[PDB]
Amino acid sequence: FFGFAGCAAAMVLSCLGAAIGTAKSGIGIAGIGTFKPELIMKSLIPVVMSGILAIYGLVVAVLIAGNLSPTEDYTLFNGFMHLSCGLCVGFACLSSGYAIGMVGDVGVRKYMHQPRLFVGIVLILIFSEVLGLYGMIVALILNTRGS
Amino acid sequence: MEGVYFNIDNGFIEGVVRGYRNGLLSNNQYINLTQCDTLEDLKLQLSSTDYGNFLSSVSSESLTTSLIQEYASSKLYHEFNYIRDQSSGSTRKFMDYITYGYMIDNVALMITGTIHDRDKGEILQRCHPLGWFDTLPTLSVATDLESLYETVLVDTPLAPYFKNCFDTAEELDDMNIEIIRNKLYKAYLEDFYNFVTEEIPEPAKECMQTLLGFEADRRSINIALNSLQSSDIDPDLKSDLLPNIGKLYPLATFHLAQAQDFEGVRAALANVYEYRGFLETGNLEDHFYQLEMELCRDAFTQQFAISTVWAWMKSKEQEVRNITWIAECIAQNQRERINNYISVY
Amino acid sequence: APFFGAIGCASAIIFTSLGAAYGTAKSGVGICATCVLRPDLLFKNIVPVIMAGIIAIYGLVVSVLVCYSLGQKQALYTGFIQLGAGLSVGLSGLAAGFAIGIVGDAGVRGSSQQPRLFVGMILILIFAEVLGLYGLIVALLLNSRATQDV
Amino acid sequence: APFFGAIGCASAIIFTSLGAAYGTAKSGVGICATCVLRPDLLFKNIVPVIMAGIIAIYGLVVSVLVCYSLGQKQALYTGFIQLGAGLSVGLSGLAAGFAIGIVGDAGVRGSSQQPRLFVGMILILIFAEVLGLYGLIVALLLNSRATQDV
Amino acid sequence: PFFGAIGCASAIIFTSLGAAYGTAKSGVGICATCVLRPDLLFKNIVPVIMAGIIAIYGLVVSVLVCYSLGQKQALYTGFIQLGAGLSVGLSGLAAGFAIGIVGDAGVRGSSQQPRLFVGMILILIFAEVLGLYGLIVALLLNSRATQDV
Amino acid sequence: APFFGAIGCASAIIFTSLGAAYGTAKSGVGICATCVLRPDLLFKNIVPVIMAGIIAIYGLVVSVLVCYSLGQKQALYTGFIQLGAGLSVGLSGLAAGFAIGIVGDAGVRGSSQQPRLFVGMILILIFAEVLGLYGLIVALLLNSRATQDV
Amino acid sequence: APFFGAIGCASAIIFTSLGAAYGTAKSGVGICATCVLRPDLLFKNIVPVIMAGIIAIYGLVVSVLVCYSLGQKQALYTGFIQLGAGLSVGLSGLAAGFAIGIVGDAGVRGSSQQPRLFVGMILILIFAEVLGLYGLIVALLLNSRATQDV
Amino acid sequence: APFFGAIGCASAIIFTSLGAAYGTAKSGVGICATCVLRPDLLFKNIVPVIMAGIIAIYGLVVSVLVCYSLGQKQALYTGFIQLGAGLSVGLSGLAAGFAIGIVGDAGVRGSSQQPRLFVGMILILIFAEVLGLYGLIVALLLNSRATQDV
Amino acid sequence: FFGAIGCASAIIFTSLGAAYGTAKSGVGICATCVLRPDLLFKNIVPVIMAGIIAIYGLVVSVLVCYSLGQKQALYTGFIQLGAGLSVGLSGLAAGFAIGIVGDAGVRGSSQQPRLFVGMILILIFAEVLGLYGLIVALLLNSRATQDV
Amino acid sequence: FFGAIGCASAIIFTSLGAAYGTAKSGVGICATCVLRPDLLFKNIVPVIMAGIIAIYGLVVSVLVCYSLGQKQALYTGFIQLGAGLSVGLSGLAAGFAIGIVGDAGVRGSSQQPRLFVGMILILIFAEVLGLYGLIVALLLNSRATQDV
Amino acid sequence: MNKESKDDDMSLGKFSFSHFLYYLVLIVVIVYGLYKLFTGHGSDINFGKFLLRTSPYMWANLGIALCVGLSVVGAAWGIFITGSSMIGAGVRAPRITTKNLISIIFCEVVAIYGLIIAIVFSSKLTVATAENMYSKSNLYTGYSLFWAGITVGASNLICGIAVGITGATAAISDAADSALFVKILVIEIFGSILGLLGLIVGLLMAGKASEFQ
Repeated sequence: FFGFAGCAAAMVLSCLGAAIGTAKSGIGIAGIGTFKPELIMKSLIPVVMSGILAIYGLVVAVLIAGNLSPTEDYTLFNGFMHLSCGLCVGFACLSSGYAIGMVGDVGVRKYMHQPRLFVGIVLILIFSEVLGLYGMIVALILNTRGS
Repeated sequence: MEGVYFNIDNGFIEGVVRGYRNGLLSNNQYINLTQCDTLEDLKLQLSSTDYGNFLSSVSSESLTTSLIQEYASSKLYHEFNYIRDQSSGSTRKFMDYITYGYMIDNVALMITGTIHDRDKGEILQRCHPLGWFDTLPTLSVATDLESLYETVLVDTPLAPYFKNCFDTAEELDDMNIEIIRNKLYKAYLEDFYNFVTEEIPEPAKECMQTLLGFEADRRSINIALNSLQSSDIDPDLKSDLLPNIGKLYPLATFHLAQAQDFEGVRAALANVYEYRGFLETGNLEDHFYQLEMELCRDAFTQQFAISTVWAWMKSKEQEVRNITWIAECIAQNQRERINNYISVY
Repeated sequence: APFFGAIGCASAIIFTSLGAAYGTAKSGVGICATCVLRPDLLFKNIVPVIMAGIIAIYGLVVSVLVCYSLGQKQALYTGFIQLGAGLSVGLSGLAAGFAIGIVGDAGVRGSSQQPRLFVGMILILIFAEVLGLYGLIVALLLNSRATQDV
Repeated sequence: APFFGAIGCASAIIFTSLGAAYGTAKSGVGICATCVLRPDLLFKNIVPVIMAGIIAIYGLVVSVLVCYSLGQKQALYTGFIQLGAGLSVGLSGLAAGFAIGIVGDAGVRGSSQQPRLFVGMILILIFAEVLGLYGLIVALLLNSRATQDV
Repeated sequence: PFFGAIGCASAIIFTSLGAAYGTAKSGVGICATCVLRPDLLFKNIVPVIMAGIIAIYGLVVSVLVCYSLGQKQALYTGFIQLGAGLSVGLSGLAAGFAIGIVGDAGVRGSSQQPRLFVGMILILIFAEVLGLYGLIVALLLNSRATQDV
Repeated sequence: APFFGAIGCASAIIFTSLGAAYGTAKSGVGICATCVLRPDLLFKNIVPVIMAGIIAIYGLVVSVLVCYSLGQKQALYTGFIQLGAGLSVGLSGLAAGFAIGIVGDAGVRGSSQQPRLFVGMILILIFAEVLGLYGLIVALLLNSRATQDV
Repeated sequence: APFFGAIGCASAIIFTSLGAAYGTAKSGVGICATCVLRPDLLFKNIVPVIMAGIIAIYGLVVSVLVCYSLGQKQALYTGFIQLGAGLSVGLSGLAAGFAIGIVGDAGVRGSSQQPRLFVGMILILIFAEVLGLYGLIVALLLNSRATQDV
Repeated sequence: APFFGAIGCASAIIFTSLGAAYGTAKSGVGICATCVLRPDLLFKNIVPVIMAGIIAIYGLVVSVLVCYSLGQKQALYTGFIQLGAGLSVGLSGLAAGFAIGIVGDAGVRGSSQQPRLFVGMILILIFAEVLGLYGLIVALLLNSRATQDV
Repeated sequence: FFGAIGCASAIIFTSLGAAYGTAKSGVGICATCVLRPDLLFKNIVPVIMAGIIAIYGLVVSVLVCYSLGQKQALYTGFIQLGAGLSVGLSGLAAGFAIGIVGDAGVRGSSQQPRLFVGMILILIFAEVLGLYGLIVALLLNSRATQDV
Repeated sequence: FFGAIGCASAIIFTSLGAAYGTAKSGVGICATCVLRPDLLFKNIVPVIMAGIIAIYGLVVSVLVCYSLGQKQALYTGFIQLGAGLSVGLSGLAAGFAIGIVGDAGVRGSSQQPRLFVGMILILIFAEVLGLYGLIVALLLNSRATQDV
Repeated sequence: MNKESKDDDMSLGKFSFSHFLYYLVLIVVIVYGLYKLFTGHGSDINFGKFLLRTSPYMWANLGIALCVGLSVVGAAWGIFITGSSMIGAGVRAPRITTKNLISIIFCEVVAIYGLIIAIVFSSKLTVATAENMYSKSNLYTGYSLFWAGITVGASNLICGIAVGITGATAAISDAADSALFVKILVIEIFGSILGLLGLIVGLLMAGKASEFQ
């Protein structure tokens, strides 16, 4: 019964990171007086990009919950790996959402300021989405190598 | 940095502070209104912005100088006194501490102007926590320090003007408005460093520390440049303390403040801001306006930060002074010379 | 046995991802435009995101190497020897990510005005980026001997 | 066998990498602030980042030497030695990096206006690395007796 | 047990942290004092060298305590070394903490007047008695830890 | 038996060295600031540094007596009076040094302007050292009961 | 039993020495500033430091009386009333010293202008010793019942 | 038995002495600050310190009454009702001391401007000082029920 | 049996809430009396209304203390602690609301004389949490059993 | 058995949130009543709306307190903590939100009678969170008495 | 066991200090308790040689009430900053700031989200809803409902906080009702769908925990 805490706590960090990243990215879309040309024209990538972090922890929690059973090998005790498997994707999804929120707020704030640095916020903000994939890949690789 | 803490009053205060800043005029409206010269066109062009409510509340068939100060003075009461009544906690305490910090020098100008036959109705628009109908008439009319101590103690919370009134009661600052204004500006910078030191690590403050550090050196260079050729006292408090202790010193600001042709310290401290060593007050004021405008536009778009409240408070006074100078320049049927260069920053 | 030590593989990319997220978050902050544009600083400022993300890229390889050596059931000897490699790469990745974040913010703010500071600003983060690989080498050396437990 | 000395090897490079990253950030802030005024001292002021970053090699070599001396049996004569031996070099490297950060920032800020204390700041860092080397010598002496446990 | 290694490394860690804080506090005042005039930079370097001398007592005490360590760890060899190393570590950390503020105040006040180098050098040099007393107490505490089983 | 009674002997010299270091730093700050304006009052203001630094001999002598009264064998109930006397002497020396530093800073600052408060400033600093003597006497009375067990 | 009754003896002298040091520092901080305004009030200002320092004798007397009751042997019920009496006298002495410091500083600053206000500041410090006298009486009554055997 | 009931006996006099000391300090600060302005209000402003200082007699009498029934050995029955009654009397004396301190500071600060609030200020302190009588009356009933055994 | 902390927690929380209410009324009482010297007995109603909350915790502590016998099981030492902690939290919340309600009622009653009925109405109605917690503590104390 | 604090936690949290919302509504009503004597009846809606949340925690505390002391075991004192924390969190959040909502509605309604319908609509619609939390506590308390 | 009253006392003590943190200065959360708990756990876990962990026994039911309580507590806090935006604007314009109450329906639905799963997650019992370790084995099914309900309650509280945080900036947001406010409403809907997605993923991954016998 100790193995269910990692699967239940798997997407809890990705949902809190994606919620704070979507709230922080959506909070900076207030200004500054132009809504037809540039808000939102290319600033919607951080809000939609930050929502995909919870799907890795949710799919990893569903795969880890469906993989484990009470009639399988659970007399080890080896159930501590599910906590590191869920927390590995949850911390990467929370850090990816937290960096995605600040990158979306900085790109949305610097987007209306200069009309020439718009590609730099998209190019710098596009690299932040690859952070949460390592915890989901390590969680799926750890779940595939177990029972 | 930012976005990691939970603030209920900071979200409504930041949204209400950003809502008035979003509806305000921009540099394109000031550049377009500065090019035209007509009293009738200024009322129609200014009616589209946020000042069109106060300017449209009272207006005549000709441009008057009394309506321009009444428009910004009426907008400052709803923009500053309205947010303090609906807020509470550390955000309302810091917002009242900033209005008490501006009211330390703003009330000191009315206290110094009280000996020159000045009242609450003979003072210009300035940033304060409340209007001049509750505290400004009794504080401006009150010349004794005992009544100003009880009047400042009646307001909640305690402001920093009690220490300045206690030091000024014994004649420890100056006998003129220059030493009282320099000591009041240094005490206001020390109070802003005290509140900025107290509520500093709520969020990650990056532009507020650079704007306050550059504003301290710009205020010390403006105080030294204002007393240039005025025969200031080197042993008098005219050098505001800044965070830099290796670039700008008090002996260089005191020696540069005296009329001796010692503006090379501004050139040695230059190469990092918009200021430079010269002998023109208009170029130094235009470079100081562009240097103070830097890092101010970033606070108008970023949310969930404590530096945006102070940057919007300074941007409201700078936009009120630029709108008052632009309306006062076109109200007299003349073209701006120094206000035209500082109309966009 | 106790079966303790499986959190070491997942704990590796935590501090590295938080340091790379703090570096990439702190790199975009600061002045980048003054009036209408900058002196080509947009194409130069993209290097600190990949330079801070390199330690997060190595942390996924270290966490994958620890996850491959974790196994379903092992002895208590390999479990105690397996844990500890993640915190070394995590602490150095967090410190190098924080120094790359402050050096990226100061190099971005000072590099916004003058474009000549990008040579030293890129060399500061390039010289500070070895903290993740220095801990990742010690994590790979300790993780290399955690196989074949008895 | 039971052992808990696995975190001592990874704990050594954490404090040296964090102090070296903080010293590289504090040196890069003053070097970036001083490089905007004059571009001649930018190449001279870049030596304190690479000089401050060399403190992690002692903790990495101590962690590699402690990891190389790891046996197959865990007892009371092997455990708890790498935690103190690596923790001493980590704390000495963190203190030397913390002093090298304020010494590099104060040397860069004081050398920005009038550069006369560059050799004093470099001699302050070269005299501050001996505190990390003294802790590294005790970490190597305590790490040399981490083998042959029964 | 077997936990005396952190107490043995705490003597060099506390003296290294106190010497680093004293060197940082000396270089912080020396950086502001060097901006006024480049004629007293050599005089202000005495606080970092004086603060850095406290690490040799914790290093020699850690080497002397590590030389008397036995092959078998127990409860008698993992309790006296923690207090003995913690005494010299806290004494060197307090001496470095006072030497940092004394070197910062003497380095800051030495810029305007160069005659304060005798009083600042005497008051800054008079802080080694705490680290010497802590190392002397650590030697007596380390001398009673032999014969560990 | 634990045999962990050395923490009480180390805590007295740690607290006395911390209070003497804080009092010597706080007295040396105002002594340096008052000595910068005039060097004639340095010999008069030099008494608080020796008065604050003289408190370490009580904790050092109490730690030497507690280390001498330990012996070759210890018990579980042996490390109580040394911990109480060490904590009392450490807190008394820390409070005496903390009051001695604040009395020395205000004594040097007030004595810098007018040289007439040296009689009251010497009497307050000479009278505030009674707490370390009372805590050293209580540490000696508690140390007298530690030479009979075991 | 463990015989851990030394914490009740050291806890009274620790809080009493800390409150006496804080009161002596609070009176000495205002005594040097008030002595510059009037040279005749220099000898009159020394009464608050001696009045604030009188509260330290309660924790030293209670710790000295409770120190002889320990000996070598103990029990499970002996050692609990001394902690309550020591903490009770220590809290009243620390609060009386902390209030006596600000009361002595405000009494010296208010007494510096007019000499008639010194009777109120001396009356507040004379009236603040009732908590230390009641806590010392409760610590003496609790310490008197602690020694029944041995 | 356990012998841990002395913490409740010391907590009542410690909380009442801390509240009376904080109320005497807060009343003496405003009385000393307001005594410089008007010398006639010095006798009127001195009532809050003496009125606030009388609250320690309830916790002292309750601590003496609970201490009179406790000797060397006792049962665990009194050590819960005594800790509950002393814990209630401590919080009641601390809340009454804090309210008497705030009312004494507000009354002493407001009495300087207009001398017509002495009746309301004395009635507010006389009505706020009656909170300790409920905790003392409950402590007497708990002390009467805490003497049935031992 | 360890139910004495719940019995002392009701009088401790009620005394702390009444002390906070008397401090909150005494803070605004000097500011209201400093403005106009016409109301000296019309500002003590918030401290008097806040002082009635201590009688609930005192009567609950006396009634809970009167049931303590020589032999008692541990079955009531949590039900009594829950009712005493709930009565103490309700009295502390009612005193915390009466503290701001007294200063707001005195400050509102100082300028306009019509706000005294509103401040007295809110301050008189602010004891519903303490009465509701006192009723639940009385029912929980009445539901005690299994002694010995 | 440790479910005694669960019945008092609902009235403690609801009394604290209702005390803070009544304090903020009384401060906003007292501050808004000084500017005009006609908004006194309109400004009293936030204190009366915030003070109604105590009846749910009192009735839930009485219902949870009714099943204590007669039938209790090692598994029967768990639902009272979840129901008390459920009603206490919703009451404490609804009181703090109703206090600032009543103060902002009173400040907006003090200028003109336009924001009073919106503040009365949000304050009238904010009771669904307290009713939904009270229904879960009533459903959890009604399903008890399973293990003796 | 001893962890029964310690879990409820720590759960009440965390919400007490957390609710008292935003309140007036009367109490504050102990920040030293985390470093003391980590140092006390790592110190006893390091020495001596022994496995240090906890053991859950019988209760397993606090996540059911904690899910609806966390969802109602998270949904009840978002309406404060959302409703205060319109009063913060005031008389600035007659525009969409009075017609943008569609986010309040999602914030009210966030309180029902999680509470419907907590209501449907129990039937025919109130002490236990699955197999418990008090009269039988296989306590993992009843044990997982606490973590699943706590995760769904925390996700519903985070989505309910994000909905109010999106609506409070999405009241009017430019200066008036001349520019459309649907741009902030799109981010409010995108931060509002995380409660339904996290409730569907938590309800699907949680499994069945009703009909215990």
